[PDB]
Amino acid sequence: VFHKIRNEDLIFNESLGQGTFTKIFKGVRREVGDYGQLHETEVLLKVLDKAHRNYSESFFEAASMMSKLSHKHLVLNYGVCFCGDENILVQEFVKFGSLDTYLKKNKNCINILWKLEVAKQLAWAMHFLEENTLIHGNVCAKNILLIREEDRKTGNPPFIKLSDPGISITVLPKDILQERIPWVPPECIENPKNLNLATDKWSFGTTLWEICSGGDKPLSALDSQRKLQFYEDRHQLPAPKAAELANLINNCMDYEPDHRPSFRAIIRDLNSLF
Ligand SMILES: Cc1ccsc1CN(C)Cc1nc(N)nc(Nc2ccccc2)n1
Repeated sequence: VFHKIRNEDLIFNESLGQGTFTKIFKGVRREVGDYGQLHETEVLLKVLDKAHRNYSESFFEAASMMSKLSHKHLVLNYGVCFCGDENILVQEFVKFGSLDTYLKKNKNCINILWKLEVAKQLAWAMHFLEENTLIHGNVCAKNILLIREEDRKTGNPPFIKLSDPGISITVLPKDILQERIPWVPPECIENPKNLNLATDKWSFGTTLWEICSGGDKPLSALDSQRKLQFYEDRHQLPAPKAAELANLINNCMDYEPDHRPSFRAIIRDLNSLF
């Protein structure tokens, strides 16, 4: 169970945008830290309306279950504020933010070896989740959080974490799932009860496309109905700008869920692109 954080100890300072039935802020948590030291810690706050009770329960159960698994590539959630009519996730503030925005701000002036390192780190996160049989369900480049930029002098790569899962596609409205094509795989559009570990392999492919397309969104020109039809017609994504990951994307975006390769196999493939 998440640590409870008092509303009194949270300051809200900036409105940052919106997720799926969430409102996002930057703020400050006043906390007693290690050694009893008082810290004012920058935090990312995700606010759910308690009136959307089913969405809130799904969101916080998903965040809590994944935060039980401490991992270098999984975002740190500090706890939850049951803040009256709203429930608030208090998450670490990642310095460089979402990867899709980062790639746009840097005009896709990143090389293929940087892309490979990010892809490997995500695959290692996904392998850990697979070993724990924990479905994420919302893998995408906006949910790749850049902790550190590369440092050419030390040779250190960029370093990422995967964000929390959000509301489950098993409870979201069908129209939201359709807007999330081609991250949500064809079997889950057909029936959201088809959610499975295989879901994340498909979404990982779509996320590799994003990484290799400088933060562009695939199928952005298609409305919900044309995206539903895109799956009816069994189409695949176009090859990305950086074509080096084209094969891996196609192998992951397999319309047969049982044919999508394991994360361990994906890691081996990424390693061999060298
Ligand atoms: C921020 C946001 C907007 C819509 S969704 C969402 C949350 N998340 C997907 C992105 C995120 N998560 C975490 N934990 N930290 C950050 N840092 C950050 C934020 C803004 C600028 C620079 C850095 N960004």
